[PDB]
Amino acid sequence: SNAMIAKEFETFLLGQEETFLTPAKNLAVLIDTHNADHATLLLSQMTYTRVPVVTDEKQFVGTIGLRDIMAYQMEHDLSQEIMADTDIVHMTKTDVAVVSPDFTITEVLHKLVDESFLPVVDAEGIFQGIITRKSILKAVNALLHD
Amino acid sequence: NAMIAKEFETFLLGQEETFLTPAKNLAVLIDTHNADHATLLLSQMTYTRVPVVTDEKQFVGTIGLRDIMAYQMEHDLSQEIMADTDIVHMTKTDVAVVSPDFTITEVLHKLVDESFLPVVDAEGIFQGIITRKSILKAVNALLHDFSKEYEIR
Repeated sequence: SNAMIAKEFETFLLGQEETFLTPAKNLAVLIDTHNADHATLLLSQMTYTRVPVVTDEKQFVGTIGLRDIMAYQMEHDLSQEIMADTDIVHMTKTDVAVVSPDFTITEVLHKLVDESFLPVVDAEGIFQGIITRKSILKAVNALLHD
Repeated sequence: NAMIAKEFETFLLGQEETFLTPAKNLAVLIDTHNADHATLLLSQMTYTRVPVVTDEKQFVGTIGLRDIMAYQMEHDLSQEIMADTDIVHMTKTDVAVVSPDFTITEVLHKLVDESFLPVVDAEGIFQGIITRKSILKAVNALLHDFSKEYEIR
């Protein structure tokens, strides 16, 4: 049937529903108005391959990675001097998904198919954290040892 | 009940053709590809990491743009120097892989330390990969049988 195991798998996920959030407090992000050459230097040393993009007013703009930056620099064949004069927002992936702080497990697992982590903003627009694929896979791995 | 872990593993065992993508359906890179064009090549692909093989499909490792970018920074290399630099010099060879005789419990075990799990046979030939994205596709087969939040208490 696969509907009984789907119900048992869902109930177990609600047990770790609160431990899914990676808060913005300890979470490296970027500013949408810093230059692109500088963000290439920062992303070339950070641990994660994609980071959230916020502002001074902390409005969530989107996500960005070296893939998005290098694609902009390669597709348009732009030198390093032009990159130091180009804002990050012109290559920030803004057409991404997002969930409210009162997120449901069905939205999480569904939207986590397309992006590697799920941004958690507020009802106003303030970026507050992310839900990573790694966090969900930790719960899936904890189900096999019980 | 510990019987549930058997039920869930039985389901995932029925998803082999989803989380396991064969090398035949993957874009790989030869270790002798120059690091300059590989940056163009990687920027156009949708995957963050791609496996690296020899001319005889011997699995070398995985590579991403961070590996190329951090290598240029660490070594102060110019653009022309990387038209002659092979990507093997920056390919991540310190990765965990699995044989085709993998268990579900150890695939998830390996996919908690990394997000990219290659499949290499005992000889050394690259056969396929398993990603966190691909496993989430497998468990998303249960998503249609998911109910609303306020329907469980």
